[PDB]
Amino acid sequence: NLPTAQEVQGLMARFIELVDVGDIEAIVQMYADDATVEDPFGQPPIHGREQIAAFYRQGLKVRACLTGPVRASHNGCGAMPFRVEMVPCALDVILVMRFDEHGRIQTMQAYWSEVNLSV
Amino acid sequence: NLPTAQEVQGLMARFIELVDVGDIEAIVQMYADDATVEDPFGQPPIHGREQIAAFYRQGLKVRACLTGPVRASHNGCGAMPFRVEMVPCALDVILVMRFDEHGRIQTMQAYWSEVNLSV
Repeated sequence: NLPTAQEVQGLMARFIELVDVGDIEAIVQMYADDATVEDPFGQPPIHGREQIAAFYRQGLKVRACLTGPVRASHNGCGAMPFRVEMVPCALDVILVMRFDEHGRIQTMQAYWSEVNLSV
Repeated sequence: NLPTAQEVQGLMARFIELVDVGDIEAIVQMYADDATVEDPFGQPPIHGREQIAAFYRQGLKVRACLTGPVRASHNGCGAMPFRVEMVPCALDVILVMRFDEHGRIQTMQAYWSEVNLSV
């Protein structure tokens, strides 16, 4: 059901793993069929697995890793810091995710902008 | 006015500084007079400087520091990872803040729970 704190840490860390290897399909499957995503938060929310899949396929020679432990709540929520290394540029990002009673991402917000870009 | 990305990084980092030295008053002043706070996110939102002041005075022998750079958006939003060290326990936390046109925290959400506790 709704992921407990420990379960959030697990799903979210796994997410970074998926993004890291670039397994698009596995990514999309982690999301609820109608999940929404704002990455970067504020411009603009995409909806559903088809658009999410297009988004990730669009983004993924890319590597990502946790730069801190996953922070989790008890109401199916979580946040985590991580970094993606593309091109020789690097991007620090923090994601906030809300899971549903099925353990799948309902919403995800990515926080970052040029100020978190390096190279 | 509304803090630009760079300005968010500055205000938020400063916030950690304030929490670190324990300057309660300075903390409260960073918040808007009617700001709300959920720390930990989900149990339950407090409102206004009087309650916020009581909250911080309640929480603050305490030290805190950034464990990663501040992630900022362009719509007055931001998130940052940090750690607080009390008792010999440690707590990893991620905060998300929204600032107003006056550069003061309108809302703040703290993400963490026992799973982020150490000692």
